[PDB]
Amino acid sequence: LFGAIAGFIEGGWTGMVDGWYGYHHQNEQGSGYAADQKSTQNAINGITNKVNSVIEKMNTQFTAVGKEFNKLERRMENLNKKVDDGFIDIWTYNAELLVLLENERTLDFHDSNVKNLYEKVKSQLKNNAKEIGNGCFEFYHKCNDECMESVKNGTYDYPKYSEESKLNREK
Amino acid sequence: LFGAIAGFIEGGWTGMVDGWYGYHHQNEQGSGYAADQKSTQNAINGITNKVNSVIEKMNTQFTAVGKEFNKLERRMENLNKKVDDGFIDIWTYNAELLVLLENERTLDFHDSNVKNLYEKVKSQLKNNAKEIGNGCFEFYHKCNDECMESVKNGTYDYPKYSEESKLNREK
Amino acid sequence: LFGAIAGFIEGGWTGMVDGWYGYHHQNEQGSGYAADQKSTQNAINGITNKVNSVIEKMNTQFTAVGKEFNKLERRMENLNKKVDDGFIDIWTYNAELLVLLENERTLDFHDSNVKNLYEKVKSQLKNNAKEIGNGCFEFYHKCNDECMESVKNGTYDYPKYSEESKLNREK
Amino acid sequence: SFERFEIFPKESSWPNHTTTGVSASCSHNGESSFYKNLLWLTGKNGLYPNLSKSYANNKEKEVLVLWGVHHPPNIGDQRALYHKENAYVSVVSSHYSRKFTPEIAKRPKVRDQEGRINYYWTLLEPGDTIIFEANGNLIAPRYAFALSRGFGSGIINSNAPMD
Amino acid sequence: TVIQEPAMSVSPGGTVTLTCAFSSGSVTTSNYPGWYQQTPGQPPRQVIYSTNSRPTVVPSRFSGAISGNKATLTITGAQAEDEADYFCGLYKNSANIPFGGGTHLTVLGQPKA
Amino acid sequence: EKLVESGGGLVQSGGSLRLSCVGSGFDLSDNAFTWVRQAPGKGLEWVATISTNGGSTYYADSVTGRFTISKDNSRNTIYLQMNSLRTEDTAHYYCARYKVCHRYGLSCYYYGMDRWGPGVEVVVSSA
Amino acid sequence: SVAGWILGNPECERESWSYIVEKPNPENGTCYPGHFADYEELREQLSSVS
Repeated sequence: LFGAIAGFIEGGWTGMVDGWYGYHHQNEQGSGYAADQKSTQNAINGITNKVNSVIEKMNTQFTAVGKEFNKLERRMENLNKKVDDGFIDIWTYNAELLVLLENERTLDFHDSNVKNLYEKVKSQLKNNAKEIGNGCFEFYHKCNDECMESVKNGTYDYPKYSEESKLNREK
Repeated sequence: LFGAIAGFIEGGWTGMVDGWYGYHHQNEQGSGYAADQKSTQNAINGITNKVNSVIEKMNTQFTAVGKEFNKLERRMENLNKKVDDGFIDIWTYNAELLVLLENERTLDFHDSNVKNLYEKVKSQLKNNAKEIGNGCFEFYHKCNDECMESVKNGTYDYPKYSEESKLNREK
Repeated sequence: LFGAIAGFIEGGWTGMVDGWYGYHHQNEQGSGYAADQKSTQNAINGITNKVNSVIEKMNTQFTAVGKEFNKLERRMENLNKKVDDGFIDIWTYNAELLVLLENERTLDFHDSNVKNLYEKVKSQLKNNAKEIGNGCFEFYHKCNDECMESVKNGTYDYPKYSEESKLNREK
Repeated sequence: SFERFEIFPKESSWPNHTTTGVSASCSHNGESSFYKNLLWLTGKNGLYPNLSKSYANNKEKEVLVLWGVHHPPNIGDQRALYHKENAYVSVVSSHYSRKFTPEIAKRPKVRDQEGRINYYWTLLEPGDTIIFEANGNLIAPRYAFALSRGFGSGIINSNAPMD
Repeated sequence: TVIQEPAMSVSPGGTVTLTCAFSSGSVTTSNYPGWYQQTPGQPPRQVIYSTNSRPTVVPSRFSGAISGNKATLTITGAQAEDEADYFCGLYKNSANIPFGGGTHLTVLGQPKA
Repeated sequence: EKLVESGGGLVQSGGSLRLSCVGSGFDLSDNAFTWVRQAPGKGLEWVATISTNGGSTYYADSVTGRFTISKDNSRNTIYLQMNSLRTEDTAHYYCARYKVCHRYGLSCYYYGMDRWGPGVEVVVSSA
Repeated sequence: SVAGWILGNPECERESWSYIVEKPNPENGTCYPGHFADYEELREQLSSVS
């Protein structure tokens, strides 16, 4: 548990439906959502691989569970069920205990995906932006659509806004 | 592993007995311990659920392990003993490895809880306090019992102590 | 996923072959690698324990898989086949999923180690060094081999260099 | 593979016995009949000659052979049908061998019959022979099933549509 | 980026193939290679979506597949109404679908000059 | 199910236009849309895209900050407001509808565009 | 084969063996043709003796 989901970001966004993780920017030009496509695609690939690993790693053979025994062979019968029930027990203890664990793991995975996304932009904005809580930032300068597009892309160009940000922050 | 337990917080506290994670505060009024009830209760709930998931997912049926065979059916005895030995081997391996993995998961859970507590208080105090190690924060102003009670509760009121802190930080 | 490996540290070092996690220092005296022996040794011990737990926990008993049945006992050839196929399926599924999950656990363990090393050096240097990206630091003062050796060892002695760092930082 | 073939022809192979055994418990469309794959032999004229028949397997497959042994309810029926106080049925093969003797008893009435027929089966290996010898109480085989065993399946006891 | 061929030709009733490849990689089924037909004066039409899936309306002369790390559109029995520009749209982890330059298929109906 | 495009023409450099596309035969509340352009002598180039509910919006790196794609569900219309047009904006503009894909509860952009529009020729100049 | 060895097939013939090794199709078994009753049971019993 990394403290990003149900942590410093209390709730999710219903309006951002085309991804799992995203940004919400607010400018003079306007406000808007933008899902992060790369992280969402990587997470989708991971979840798909996990589901396929759970599903397609059980290859069985043609068997016919079920045998007929008369009165004169009860031990025989009592052995057969001891096999059958036994197998069921194992599977019923594995599958039920399997899903649970991966469920937890999945709920950790998404959390990490959010947390890293919060860290990456932090390392990009530095002192040029101030954390206002709720897991997001307020800029010390004027960011147009180009600035926020660059922040989302991964190339903020910190030095260019450094001096105005310094002038506005030292207040 | 998150680096809190046996990390930047090297040792535990024996005086804090009513919780797993807590605070130690020092004022002019006096020093004291205070366990974080919410996080400790959440951890207790999670651990109880994990133990219950391990224990109560094993639902077996009425069985009688043990058969009697004469010397004229040795194949029968051998098949029965093969079934018994295979079940014993599967269960021994699965149980031992499962306990081994869950112990690591639980320790990582506690470490994550402690690191999230530290991160919460760090984000709350911001530059009004300086980090000194051992998971400790030295305030730049005078925090009475009200101040640290607010820090523990979750409502620090950063602006109210802001300017004074600056006067003591640019010294 | 802790975001260090393939995260803010994009690639590995081919020239650092005597450890898993290390440092690269560049001074006026010269540049060089130095693996962190303590963290590497702890990780090696953990991995060895993991491998031994997987391997040295299969305690099997002397068995002879295989029985001979004539044409008048087909139900028992079928039951023996059922037992064998069930055990094979269980072991195949369990082994495959087990290795699949521990591989993820091991990768996360190495990522956690790298991230913790970076956090330790970051918290040690405080504001005497600038995060220049690529997951590493540039000093605000002149560090000879003693300074870098102290950083690697774990005793940086920040207030010795704080004043010159402030002089060179507030430029 | 599954083929039904005549192991012992009805018109031939029984020249000294009557092959028109018929029972009311096996009634088909009103009048009494008997099985299709078995042949009930009763003494012709006023005597039941000794019988010794043999079948050699040349089908390159294991052949399922089914026969039966008849247990009349009283001694009177035994004398009337087979004319011998005590009879024997010997079935001999390379890996199967068994002798049967009629067990005359007044069993509880089932399907309006008091005597019984015990049905026996064997699997003949390729290139193997089966020998029947009897002086009475033989429900001789008529149709043999040449089959090849496949994978291990079962019997589903259900009443559901087949598609 | 996506690379196609500038122009190709086919005689009527002849089978032709059009290729679509990345400039610096391979094209797999996860790229979902779509094929769009554009006639002048009319909207482009999705001839192929996914690797091989084809809409009902589109004739069955058009089939597609991934062959040799390259998406391919095969037209078996090219009629006279298949003289258009064919564009290949690939999927790269975003809503930004990169398009090929375009391939002008010329169904020959006159002697070459 | 047809899309009709309109609102383009000859505009001076530094001006503005508002291209509009009207869809007949379906509802816009559950489909994602895109605007694509073909420059003269060049291949098809992605310009902008809008999600199913209109919340998410993505722009090409060359037209960011100057183009705004919006959706009016009441009128069943998709608008591309183009501002501060430069000479490189001369093109033929198509409005396309993304095929419906649903991956783990999320709307997709995998299969491409199923319904395109006839297109509108937008030309700018400084002569 | 096990039958031929335990019966004494002329053209054939230790005090402890862990397991028996046999050819896929032995040719010197029961020289006189016949049926060996409970052959699989005897093979299982003689598989390992002390």
